[PDB]
This record gives sequence, structure tokens and C-alpha cells, in this order.
Amino acid sequence: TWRKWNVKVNHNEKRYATASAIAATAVASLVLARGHRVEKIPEIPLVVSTDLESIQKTKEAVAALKAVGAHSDLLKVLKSKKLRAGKGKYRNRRWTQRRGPLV
Amino acid sequence: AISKNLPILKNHFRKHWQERVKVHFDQAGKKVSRRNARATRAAKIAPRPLDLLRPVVRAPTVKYNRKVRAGRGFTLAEVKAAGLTAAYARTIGIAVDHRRQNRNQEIFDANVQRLKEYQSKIIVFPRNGKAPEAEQVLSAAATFPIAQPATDVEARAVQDNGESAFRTLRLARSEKKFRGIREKRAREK
Amino acid sequence: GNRKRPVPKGATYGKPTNQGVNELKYQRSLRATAEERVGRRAANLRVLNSYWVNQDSTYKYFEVILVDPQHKAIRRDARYNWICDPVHKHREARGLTATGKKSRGINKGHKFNNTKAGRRKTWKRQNTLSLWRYRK
Amino acid sequence: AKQSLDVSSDRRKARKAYFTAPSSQRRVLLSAPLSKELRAQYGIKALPIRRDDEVLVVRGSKKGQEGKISSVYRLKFAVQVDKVTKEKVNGASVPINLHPSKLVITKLHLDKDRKALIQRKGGK
RNA sequence: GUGGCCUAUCGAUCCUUUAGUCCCUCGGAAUUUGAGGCUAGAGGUGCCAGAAAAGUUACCACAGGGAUAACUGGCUUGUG
RNA sequence: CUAUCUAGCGAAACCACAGCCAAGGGAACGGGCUUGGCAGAAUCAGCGGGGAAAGAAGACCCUGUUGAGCUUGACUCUAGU
RNA sequence: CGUGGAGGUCAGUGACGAAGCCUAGACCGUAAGGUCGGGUCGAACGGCCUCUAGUGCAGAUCUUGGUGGUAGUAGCAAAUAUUCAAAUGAGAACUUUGAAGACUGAAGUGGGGAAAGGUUCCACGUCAACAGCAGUUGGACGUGGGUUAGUCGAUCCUAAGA
RNA sequence: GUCGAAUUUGGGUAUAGGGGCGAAAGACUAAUCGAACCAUCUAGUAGCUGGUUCCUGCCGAAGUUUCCCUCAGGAUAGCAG
RNA sequence: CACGGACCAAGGAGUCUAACGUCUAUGCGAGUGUUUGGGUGUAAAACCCAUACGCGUAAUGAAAGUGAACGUAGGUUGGGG
RNA sequence: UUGACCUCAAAUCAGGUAGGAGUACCCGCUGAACUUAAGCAUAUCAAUAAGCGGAGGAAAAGAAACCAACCGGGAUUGCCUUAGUAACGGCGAGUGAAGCGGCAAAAGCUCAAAUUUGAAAUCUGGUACCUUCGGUGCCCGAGUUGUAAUUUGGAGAGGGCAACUUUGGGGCCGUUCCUUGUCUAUGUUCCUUGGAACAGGACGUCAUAGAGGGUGAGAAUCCCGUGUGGCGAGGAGUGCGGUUCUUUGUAAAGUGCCUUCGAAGAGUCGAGUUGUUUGGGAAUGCAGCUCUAAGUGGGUGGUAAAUUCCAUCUAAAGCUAAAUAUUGGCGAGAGACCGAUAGCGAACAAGUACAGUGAUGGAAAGAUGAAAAGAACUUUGAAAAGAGAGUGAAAAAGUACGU
Ligand SMILES: [Cl-]
Ligand SMILES: [Cl-]
Ligand SMILES: [Cl-]
Ligand SMILES: [Cl-]
Ligand SMILES: [Cl-]
Ligand SMILES: [Cl-]
Ligand SMILES: [Cl-]
Ligand SMILES: [Cl-]
Ligand SMILES: [Mg+2]
Ligand SMILES: [Mg+2]
Ligand SMILES: [Mg+2]
Ligand SMILES: [Mg+2]
Ligand SMILES: [Mg+2]
Ligand SMILES: [Mg+2]
Ligand SMILES: [Mg+2]
Ligand SMILES: [Mg+2]
Ligand SMILES: [Mg+2]
Ligand SMILES: [Mg+2]
Ligand SMILES: [Mg+2]
Ligand SMILES: [Mg+2]
Ligand SMILES: [Mg+2]
Ligand SMILES: [Mg+2]
Ligand SMILES: [Mg+2]
Ligand SMILES: [Mg+2]
Ligand SMILES: [Mg+2]
Ligand SMILES: [Mg+2]
Ligand SMILES: [Mg+2]
Ligand SMILES: [Mg+2]
Ligand SMILES: [Mg+2]
Ligand SMILES: [Mg+2]
Ligand SMILES: [Mg+2]
Ligand SMILES: [Mg+2]
Ligand SMILES: [Mg+2]
Ligand SMILES: [Mg+2]
Ligand SMILES: [Mg+2]
Ligand SMILES: [Mg+2]
Ligand SMILES: [Mg+2]
Ligand SMILES: [Mg+2]
Ligand SMILES: [Mg+2]
Ligand SMILES: [Mg+2]
Ligand SMILES: [Mg+2]
Ligand SMILES: [Mg+2]
Ligand SMILES: [Mg+2]
Ligand SMILES: [Mg+2]
Ligand SMILES: [Mg+2]
Ligand SMILES: [Mg+2]
Ligand SMILES: [Mg+2]
Ligand SMILES: [Mg+2]
Ligand SMILES: [Mg+2]
Ligand SMILES: [Mg+2]
Ligand SMILES: [Mg+2]
Ligand SMILES: [Mg+2]
Ligand SMILES: [Mg+2]
Ligand SMILES: [Mg+2]
Ligand SMILES: [Mg+2]
Ligand SMILES: [Mg+2]
Ligand SMILES: [Mg+2]
Ligand SMILES: [Mg+2]
Ligand SMILES: [Mg+2]
Ligand SMILES: [Mg+2]
Ligand SMILES: [Mg+2]
Repeated sequence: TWRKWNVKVNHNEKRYATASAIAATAVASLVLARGHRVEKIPEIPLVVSTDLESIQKTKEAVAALKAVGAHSDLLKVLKSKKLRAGKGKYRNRRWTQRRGPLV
Repeated sequence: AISKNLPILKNHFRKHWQERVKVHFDQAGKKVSRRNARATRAAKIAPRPLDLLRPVVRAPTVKYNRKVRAGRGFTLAEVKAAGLTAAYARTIGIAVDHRRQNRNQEIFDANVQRLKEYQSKIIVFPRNGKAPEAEQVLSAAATFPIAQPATDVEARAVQDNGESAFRTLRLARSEKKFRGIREKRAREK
Repeated sequence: GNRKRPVPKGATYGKPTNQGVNELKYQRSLRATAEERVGRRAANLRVLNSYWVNQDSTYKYFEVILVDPQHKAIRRDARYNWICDPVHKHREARGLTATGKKSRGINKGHKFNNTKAGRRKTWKRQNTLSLWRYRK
Repeated sequence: AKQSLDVSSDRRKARKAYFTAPSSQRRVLLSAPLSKELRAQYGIKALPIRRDDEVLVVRGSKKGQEGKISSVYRLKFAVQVDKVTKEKVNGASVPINLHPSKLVITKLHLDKDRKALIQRKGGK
């Protein structure tokens, strides 16, 4: 049990990686290369109204994402659900799917 | 088992050390339980600040005597100078220590000031039972922080009397070394 | 007297550093031994204290103070009903009496670093390897 | 997703609780949905299945057949319909086991206790 | 002229002891004893780069060795 | 009475691959390699030349900073007295 | 290069057949290996970018399990001995009955017990396994039945001793 | 060989591991005795024997020096990447 | 004519940990280290933080102790650019 | 003679209590060797394994005879650090703490030693009754060889003067905590494949519910659940939020000034010696034997001793939550863990079958199919079975059963 499990990372270098990741989200070439369906989205990064934060229902939340151009990415997650290909199925990891938009 | 140019090692693993290995897997778990314990205690105890008032004391030893910190409790003389008894102070949220003594006037005055400020910023509800509702402040140390006393102003005038600071230290060191022999020499005459 | 090592014919079957038989001393005092045997004799009582009364060449004599935890004069007495708690059963067996704490070295100061809070617990603390999630 | 600390998502624990469930607990597990006519009349979705209930088969090779529930074989997690059997080669007839989730209740056998259950669920 | 005309004639750590410096420390502050340090020698390890050490086993044991003896065989032929 | 043949029943040891010789060279005594002699299916009962046959990590001998039993004014101790 | 598992991706393959297995059939790579067709089969699995390890076997008089040559071979030879007929049965050198020939020869191959075994005792039914051939027989297999005390023992007494 | 006794033997009982018991063989003490059996310390130590699992590419040795209760082993310098 | 190997399948041997040397990559740099702990949370993750402490920034003596610019931080010779 | 007291007995006297189990963690005693030192005896392994005694939900420790030398800190425990450091060691191999600093948690206290003496004011038990984890009355007994009140070193006490300030115990109804019940969304609509749709295609719906499981193949919407809330039932503890019944009491407590006092633990401290132990080194702790104190005293101040100072506490009597530990027990949630020669010895009637006189030792063994639908009937054979027929998506699934 006394094998090392957690790894310590310098706090400043950790923030360096986070800043680099944020900047990469504004490059359309990298976002498309990562599999996201943003071909028909005109401007990257995408900024929406602050009224999105006050949405209570899932039905209207999906509609708001639908109207901004994230429909293709939402559909990609639904059609990508698959069964895992090994012994992990009976270790509480049974289904795998893709990653959608981050709000 | 000695070869090459390597530092000498002193690893102490010639006992049954594997039977006494303690890995802190529950570091995150204990933090959650400590926060739960503090939350349950605060809701149960009273609207009182969950911690007692502490005095300001000088740290011992020549290495740390330049700083002040929080001590155990207020002395009997400090409590008396604030205008209340030790028995009543303990029931009001003030830590009292009976073995600490007062030898410095600056520390004594600062601690008396803390007690006076504390009495003016609390409401003691009567034993009758009315208890008008008040918000609970979770910390009494943050309400009354401890600050390092100021030592000197930013700038002054140069005042040199011609004596060397290095010479003064040398003379003080030498005079202590030969005090015993000089007393013996004067005693024999 | 001393405590002779109970080995047959004096043979120890070991290194010469452990071949001593006759000059060995029991780590508990004779006063502690007196309390233990009285405690087993009256197992319905609790040992409180004991004191020296007399001695000769062969024997040392002691008188042991015992408190009945079932008597209503004790259970209703606020100053002595603490002894009725189950945590105080056979105090003399675990060295919780005055003579027991003396032989355990339960005192304050630099002279008792080995036995301040239990010799074996201190040894466990000083011989334990502590590892955190983020290794120091 | 799961939001409570008392409920478990472990597959091993969930399957053990199903196969080792006691007789009283299997009654709830053997529930069947009501028909369109009964749901409008009663205002509830599904009920635990009972003997002497009229059912309709909506899945499997016996789809479209009707009958009364003759036995609720809780030990086998199945129920039997009087008119749904199989003829063996020797001439003997044996019932066919059906799962209540593949059935639709067309008529309910009523009594004092089931009327209270319908009302306790908000039905009329 | 910094021992013997030249080429051999000899000895670490720990400990003890002597000489020197009369210097440093005994850590709450001093004096005097005592003890501990600093520099240079002596007391010895001859298995001489320096463990403190008697036999027996035909009652025997284990790890190995053809790196190695008690048969053949091979090389050799003093001897026969 | 066996062996032998028949009916029924039915193991084991052992096994790198295998199984004809002469000389040569070779880890200095080959079933295999080199040069020669030779060499024809499938087999049965006997047989003890060979397979340096099988049975055991040589009990002899030596080595190891491996033991044990026993002995003694070896070294260091000890119950008893 | 290959294996178990993990993050991301190919909105990858699949009951119109995934994985595995067999295949002197085809193709690629110097090689570790990769790919395809055919047969068998029935529910999951792969390419690429990275993470991780209980990650690759011909040997260790290796571990566990399975299987050979030997080989239808060694052998199934102590205790004197068997033979005829009938009955039963699908089947009789071995079961039953009768007849004959023999042996143990009273310190027995006879008739009872102690220790130990525990139903082996008895009847009915029955032969896959067991009785190193055989079997209709059995101390086998299945199902039942059976042990009756004031006088026989235990129980009581004491022995060495505990 | 011995066969009326230092005879043979059942049952009861006593002696337990550095101990027992021995008309004495180091014999016997449950197929175990020049110190029984069982579990644990224990995955005891081994300078000694055996084994140590995929491919290709490039480079490529040493059995010598000094010291060691050193002579079947290490340290050290050399050779190699 | 030295040892293991009759055959086949599956299993089967440089691992992890504490403290370190060289080399390399990364962050910051006379500084550096958020994760003992506290705050916070979509809850063993991620995010935020005070005071200390460790190492480094001064060495040298057994110790009491003392403590690093004569000068464009020196002269000479060889030095890439 | 009789009646007491003291000491010692008896009873199947009245009422109680102790043992054994478990033992992961906890408090003590006792106590090795293998091993390392390339041999080996001191040392090391180790103040460990085994053995023995005793507890709890934690235990133990704990309100300084402490640490310090500072401008002093201020019960105990744990974490980070001090530190592989001071020191110990055939000064070899090796071993090795503590004060300060940051943090977690925080809580304080009471007996002995005093004449109530104008009043033993105290307590067990018996008995009657009641508002029954108890109360009142009465009666024996205990106890003056000392039971209450009052005071514990921070103090405090006996007198004198002078001032104001402050309450106690239950019921009932909520709240908090625990154990439980119940209710609370949305397709099984078409086409294709198939034995089975839970697959593919088309058209929808719910979502604070697309965790998980079941159902004849990959099911948010078929079933149980999941998410968000509502409504109940049974207990615990007075933690506290409102009401309600009692006035506890010529009671209790706190505070100023003056005066006189101020009791504080003995075969113990300490010393010598022996053994053991520690980093503790002219001796760290513990124990045996011998000696054996003091009251402006005593202990400590890490080098033995004599002399003169200073600093700091108050031993030889006692209680006490939390931060800490936990391969046992009970209830839960999880995994870059193993996947039937693996993982616990045991996924199964596993500590089972079986072996040993005994202590003990100790396996192998999971998978027909969605559903037995487990093969009627005919024929050959003494029979086991065979050949047909039949069931099934498949007998290239036949209870010797997936592949
Ligand atoms: Cl899938
Ligand atoms: Cl012949
Ligand atoms: Cl290739
Ligand atoms: Cl015994
Ligand atoms: Cl110096
Ligand atoms: Cl000493
Ligand atoms: Cl288990
Ligand atoms: Cl046994
Ligand atoms: Mg001369
Ligand atoms: Mg000369
Ligand atoms: Mg001193
Ligand atoms: Mg030499
Ligand atoms: Mg040779
Ligand atoms: Mg000649
Ligand atoms: Mg030949
Ligand atoms: Mg050969
Ligand atoms: Mg030829
Ligand atoms: Mg050998
Ligand atoms: Mg041998
Ligand atoms: Mg040697
Ligand atoms: Mg020996
Ligand atoms: Mg296939
Ligand atoms: Mg082939
Ligand atoms: Mg299947
Ligand atoms: Mg492996
Ligand atoms: Mg193999
Ligand atoms: Mg190999
Ligand atoms: Mg083998
Ligand atoms: Mg034969
Ligand atoms: Mg024979
Ligand atoms: Mg015969
Ligand atoms: Mg005869
Ligand atoms: Mg005759
Ligand atoms: Mg019979
Ligand atoms: Mg037979
Ligand atoms: Mg037969
Ligand atoms: Mg039977
Ligand atoms: Mg006899
Ligand atoms: Mg002899
Ligand atoms: Mg090993
Ligand atoms: Mg080359
Ligand atoms: Mg030497
Ligand atoms: Mg060799
Ligand atoms: Mg060999
Ligand atoms: Mg072999
Ligand atoms: Mg393998
Ligand atoms: Mg009685
Ligand atoms: Mg050794
Ligand atoms: Mg060795
Ligand atoms: Mg040895
Ligand atoms: Mg133990
Ligand atoms: Mg308990
Ligand atoms: Mg606790
Ligand atoms: Mg306690
Ligand atoms: Mg005190
Ligand atoms: Mg403290
Ligand atoms: Mg030690
Ligand atoms: Mg001891
Ligand atoms: Mg206590
Ligand atoms: Mg297993
Ligand atoms: Mg098939």
C-alpha cells in the first residue's frame, strides 16, 4: 500500500499548463483537431449572454445551446455511447462516450 | 558493500519496519470530518465564537524573543486590572492562566487593553432567558488580531559619539571573562 | 530478595550476556506484589492504595485499602463513585496505583523521556515510518 | 446521476440484492403497467401483479394472447397465465413462465386493500 | 655536520601515559581540586595495512569441488 | 511348480534424440563427426559383451571465515557448594 | 514488435455473427509480427495519440494438471483337489441341490469370549461400480427387520497410583 | 538356541526431550534417535550449485597492478559503453 | 564416456520503498518549495491561502572566537565572437 | 451471677459481587534465537516474537517538585519540524532522543493535614406508604480509633469595619439526533433482421431523474429504482426554542479595607552498592539489599568534589471530555486491484471430505438452453444401448451438457 500514488507538481508550473490550455481553446484549428464539431460556428471563442446563468430547466438549457451552434457537438455525444472493451465492464466502468462542450 | 565515490548513508531499516508503516490515505477524509465537527459544535454550543480569547506574550529564547504570539491565558493580575474576577472571566469566554507572571509593563498594558476591548464588543445575555437573537461570529481570534509592536520610526538623525561599536562588544566580552580573577586578585590584597 | 530466573539447573541456552541467574531484580516493587495478591483474593473490591507497616529478614508487611463498588454508600458518594466506573477494574493489575505509576516511570521532566506517556507507546511512535499522499 | 450517500451504484451489490431478495420484496419487483383504458380510469401507471388479474401479452412469441393470472411464481420471478401453455410430445400440458414487465393489466381484481393502494397513489 | 661511507635493521584507529602551550571547555554565575580538548612522543600488533581463541569424531551432518587426493585410460621412461 | 502357448485381467523402472562396426582425431576409451568395411520388410524363444545400463545432488578426499556429538587447567561464563 | 488495464479520439466493428479456436490457402515486414479468405462458434471487440504494469519461457532432478513409448509386456505359480448330473438364468470351471473323491484330525480349517470394529447379523429386491479371472453369488448395491434381566456385567470396595 | 525359571504374557499404573529409560548396543522413547514429534520466530543466512521469458542496429572486453584471516570472494587501477 | 531435459498445456524469476551520486527535461531564480494545516468544492479530484520550517545566499577553528576589494574585483600567457 | 467491650468464628442466614469468551487497537510483567558485524564473545536483531496478568469504545497520559537562561514560556495527547542532529558504540558494525517554532484540539480541578463542640449537623439496611433509575415517616445498625459543612497553595482561614450585585427544582408543547414507512416524470408509436428487439431506421416525450439493476441480445422514456420534495410512526437525550406549576430563603455566592495567622503527604526523599535498561556519557529510568533525612526546607538547573550566590518549581495522595490508535465486531460507500492453477485455504452442503494416538495438518470441485420444451411413439437387443421419430434458433447444446 505504501507505493506512491499521488504526484506533487510545482504550483507555478501547474498554472502554466492551465494558462496554455485556456489559450488553446481560442484556436479553431486545435478545437477541430480535438474532435469537436465546431465547423459551422463563426467566431471562436464563443461568448453568450449572462442570462444563461439563470436557466432553471434542462429543456430550455438545451434549447439555448441549440440556438448558439452547439447542436452538432451535443448529438455527437449521444451517438458515441459504447460498451467498454475489457474487464473494466464489471469494475463499475461499463459505458464510454465522448466529451461535449464546456460551459 | 562499499564501492565508488558516494556519500555515506545512514538508513535505519534493520528492524521490522514494515509492520509499522503508516500511510495517510485518509488525509482528505479527516479534513472533511474536522470541518463537520466544527460545524456541529458551533451550531450546538452557543452563538459564542467557538474559541476563547487569548493574550499576547513574548516568545522565549534569544532566537525567537523578537516576536510576540498568542499565549495560554490572562494572568490573575491582568484579569483583576480589567475589572472582573477570574471565576467570572472563565464563564464569559476568556482564557485564564494562573501560573504565568507579569514582569514587563508593556506586555501587561497590552493584555489589559485586549480585555477592555473584548468587553466592549460582546453582549452577555441575561440568565432570565430572553436572549435577543444575534448573529454568530465563528472566530474571536480574527476579531482581535495580534500585531507586532512598533520598534522605531522610519528615519532619524545620525548621532555618533566616536566610540566604536566593535570596540564596545570586545570590552564587554573581555570584562565578563576576567571578572572572577580580578575579584580574587583584589580580595587577596 | 531478588527474583531467581526460573530455569532448570541454571542453563539458559543462549549468549553469555543472558546467562545471569542469581543477581536479577524484579521490575515491580514488593509493594506492588502485595496489592496484586490481595486484589485476586477480593475480586469484588477495588484497590485504592497501600502502605508499609513492618518488615523482617524474610518478609515485608503491607496494609491494602479496598473500596466496595457495589455498596450504596460508595455509589451515592460523589467523591468516591468514580471508582465504580468499569474503566477502573483491577487498577493494581495495570499499574494505575501510586506504586504502579512509580515503577512505570510516569513523571515529568527530562529524566523521564523514555516513559513520559508509556514506554511502549513512545517506542512505537519513534519507530513508525510516516508517509503522506504527497511525499515529503 | 446519483446524489445520495446511502444509495450504491455498485453492480455487484445490485445483482446480489435482486437474486437474494425475500418473498415480500419480490412482490414489488413483479409489477406490471396498466392498460390505456385502465390508466385513464384509475390515474396510475403500474401496480404489483396479483393472482386472478386479467393480463395481455405485448412482447415475445405469445404476443396478443389474454387470460387470467393463475399463479405468481415469485421463486422463479415469473407468472403463469391459464390460457398460455405448451403441449408436450406425450400430451401433457405445462404452463409458460412470463415476466410481468412484458404484460399489460386489462382488468384488476379488487378488494379493500387494493382500493386503498389505488387511493394512496393518488388514483380514483 | 639534521646520526653510523652507500644499499636492510621495523608499526594505524581505540585506550593509557609523558612533554609542550599554561592556552580552550565543564553550557544559570564564580574560585579551587578533578575531568575533558589542542600540538609532539612512548606502551604493539613478526599472520609485520595491525580479529582476543585447544583437541577429537571409526556415531556423524550440510553446501560444493574433478579448481584437488585415493582405480583405469593418456603424455613421460628416471627406475624396472 | 514355473518359464512356454491360449482365454480373461493387466502394472512399473526407465526414456535429449536414438540404436551395426574398424581406425583416426577429439575433454587423451564414439551410436552420431572423418576415412573405410558395409547395408533388405515384419519377427519369436533365450542370453548377460556393450549401452562408461538403472537405483542416490559421493558416505572416502579436499574446499567453506557451514554445523553437530564428545573431551580437556583452550577462551568466556554458570547452577550448586 | 507483442500483452493486461487507464485518459482522449475515430459520432470505429458487431446476432445480416464480436471474441476464441482450426486451416503443407493468399499478401506485407530483414525480424519481433501484422493483414485477408475458408471452416467452427455465439456477445462483445479494435485502429491511432498518450498513461500504467503482477507485460513476452524450452530448460530451473521447476509447480499443478493431463498424456505416451515401454506393453497386451512383467505377471495373476505358498497353504495336497477336484469330478459328474440336474435346477436357475440372455449368459455357469466359480450360484443352488444331489452324487463321488479329499482335507482340517480335539494345542482343529470345531464350539465360545476379551480388546477392537459398528450393523458387517437376518430377510426381500437387485448386478453399473467393488470381490487384481468370472459371477445369476457376496462382509457389495437398494429397502426394511432385529439386541427384552431383582439373580449375567456395569454400578459398590480397595491395589500400585491419581 | 532355550524350554520351571534372572521364565513368558494380558490389563492397570509410574517416568517426557539436554529429559526419560538402559544386565550398556549410543541402544530404545509410535516405520523418526550421537538429542522425538508439532506449530511459530522464518521468505533464518549462504563468498556455494541451478535457473533467469521479444526482434533488429551500432560499439565492444578481462583473467593483469596494490591492499585484505586475501587464495571458489571483495576493494583499487586498467581495459569497455 | 560431464550435468538438467520422455511428452503437452497453463503458471513461473531485477520488484516496491526510505535516503542519495552523475546526467537530462521543466518551472521560477538570490531565491525556491501551495497540498502539516486552513479556505472552498460539481466532494479522496479541481481551485485559493497565512505563519513557520527545510535547503541555498559565508567560511574557518577541538574550542572560546573571528569573519572575505591596495587596484576599472589585480598582473601575465593562450582564447570564440 | 448478669450485662457490655475487643478479637475471632458459624449458617442452604438478607441482599450482592468475581470467574469464562473476545483480544485489531490499549495498560503491565516476562523474554529469546536466527540474523548483522563478511570469523566471534560486548554490541546488533530487540527493550522485538513466543509465554503471563488486566481494560475500554477508545485506552493511557494530564492541570508542573515542567521547560528554560529569554524582553521568558505555562496541563496532557497528536501532526510538521528540530534530526539521522546532541549523544551512545570491539568510537567497529551500528544506534539516537529533547527544549524552542507552526498547527489540530482545548477544561478544569479535590482530598489529607483545623474544635460542629450552644448540640454527628453524616450514612447502609429493615418496614409502611407514595408522585418508584427515587421520596417521606418510623425503627435497628455503622460511626467520635472521626461520618457532614467549611479550606487545597492560583491560595485560604479566624476576628473588625463598609457596601451594593446575583438564583432553585420539575411538567407540557416544539427543535435537534437516531431507528423506519409511504407518496411524488416521460413511447413499449411505425419499418427491417431475429426464436426473442433490449439491435438498425423513422417520428416523439421527460430531465434538479441519461447512477445502477432486471426483463427471451447494447432499454433515460417496459419494471424496480434514480432526482426533487411532501406527509407519517416509534424512541433517545434536557443540548435549547416557547409556554406552564412551584418560591426555593431571616438560604447561598461574589467583591473592598485593617489586623493576627497561614496546619501542605517518611522506611519516603536522598546516599552507597548490585543487576537491568536508556542517546543520557564519574552513572537516564526501574528494582533488590544496606543506611536513612529536613522545614527560610526540599527537588531540578545533562562532568565528579569543597565554598559562596542566583534561577525555577512544590514530590513521596486523587479525578477529568476533545484532537490520537484500531488486520477484531456491527453497519455503509468505493477501486487505473484479481477474474476459477488468479483472488482469502474456501465464488460450491470449506475449515468441509480425508490423514494422524495426539498437538496439528488440510484439498479438489463454478458455465445445457430464453424456456426441460430433459427426447412421446416405432423397431433390434436379456439388458446397457443402437437405428428412426420428435423438441429446439442450434442436439456441431442430450443432465459424461457453452466455446
Ligand atoms: Cl456497444
Ligand atoms: Cl528357441
Ligand atoms: Cl514487421
Ligand atoms: Cl510431554
Ligand atoms: Cl577558532
Ligand atoms: Cl558509569
Ligand atoms: Cl470467505
Ligand atoms: Cl498429526
Ligand atoms: Mg665511521
Ligand atoms: Mg649518511
Ligand atoms: Mg551546568
Ligand atoms: Mg598483511
Ligand atoms: Mg583436473
Ligand atoms: Mg634402464
Ligand atoms: Mg568403434
Ligand atoms: Mg553413446
Ligand atoms: Mg560413413
Ligand atoms: Mg555432490
Ligand atoms: Mg550428499
Ligand atoms: Mg577464505
Ligand atoms: Mg559449533
Ligand atoms: Mg467470428
Ligand atoms: Mg497444422
Ligand atoms: Mg449468450
Ligand atoms: Mg511475472
Ligand atoms: Mg513450458
Ligand atoms: Mg533458457
Ligand atoms: Mg521435469
Ligand atoms: Mg505373460
Ligand atoms: Mg510369481
Ligand atoms: Mg495351492
Ligand atoms: Mg496333513
Ligand atoms: Mg487326514
Ligand atoms: Mg449375511
Ligand atoms: Mg474381477
Ligand atoms: Mg465382471
Ligand atoms: Mg448398502
Ligand atoms: Mg516377561
Ligand atoms: Mg561405539
Ligand atoms: Mg528468496
Ligand atoms: Mg567492431
Ligand atoms: Mg588482518
Ligand atoms: Mg564455480
Ligand atoms: Mg553439477
Ligand atoms: Mg535425466
Ligand atoms: Mg505461459
Ligand atoms: Mg442466603
Ligand atoms: Mg557473523
Ligand atoms: Mg557471511
Ligand atoms: Mg558462525
Ligand atoms: Mg507477544
Ligand atoms: Mg465491551
Ligand atoms: Mg475519541
Ligand atoms: Mg482514562
Ligand atoms: Mg497545582
Ligand atoms: Mg505544554
Ligand atoms: Mg536499541
Ligand atoms: Mg527485563
Ligand atoms: Mg488517571
Ligand atoms: Mg482457489
Ligand atoms: Mg450454434
